Amino acid sequence: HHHHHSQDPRACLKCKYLTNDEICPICHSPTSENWIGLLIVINPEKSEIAKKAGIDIKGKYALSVKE
Amino acid sequence: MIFAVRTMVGQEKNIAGLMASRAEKEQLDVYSILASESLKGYVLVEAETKGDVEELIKGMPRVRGIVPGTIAIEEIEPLLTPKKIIENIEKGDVVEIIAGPFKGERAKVIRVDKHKEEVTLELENAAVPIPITLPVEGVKIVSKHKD
Ligand SMILES: [Fe+3]
Ligand SMILES: [Fe+3]
Ligand SMILES: [Zn+2]
Repeated sequence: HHHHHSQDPRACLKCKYLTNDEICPICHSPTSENWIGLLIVINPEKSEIAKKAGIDIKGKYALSVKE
Repeated sequence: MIFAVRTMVGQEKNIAGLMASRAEKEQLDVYSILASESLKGYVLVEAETKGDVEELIKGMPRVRGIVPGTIAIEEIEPLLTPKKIIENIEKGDVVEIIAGPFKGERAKVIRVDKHKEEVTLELENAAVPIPITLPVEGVKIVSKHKD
């Protein structure tokens, strides 16, 4: 077994953007390793899912994050 | 339009990633991909047409077809606010006791009981000289096991 949890991405506490960084490259708030769900926004201006999620920047996002 | 695509269970996030890179590479009209832990074995793909999704998944391993019809935006809204973040506690994980007299005490998980939904904990506090057993829900993950 090689689960390698440290290699999984963290999620921005403010905007939920996925990244390996301690702080969010988008909004610079702290990230957390405590998140669930995945929304990949490819085209924010055409995605009504992204509109409903309040996401206007393309990228991978957690559905929720806590810390 | 939004469609539900069947996938292997536990591979939803990975297929969503592969879908995302394929969509960008081939310039398909695919606008978002949603993998909810409330929809195990399913990935939701938002696209202009069904043909875009058919093209997207063609020859893709661990994918078994598109669900008939569409998924309306009303069914997706609740998925955007997930509930009950049920962590997966494992042997080797470092945890912290949430409530009670040992609130805030940290421990290594030495054993996990699925049948009873319990975990056995080697506490960092040497004052308690024995591993104690608690329900999973009385504990939160501090750090994941290393392998
Ligand atoms: Fe390893
Ligand atoms: Fe693990
Ligand atoms: Zn952010």
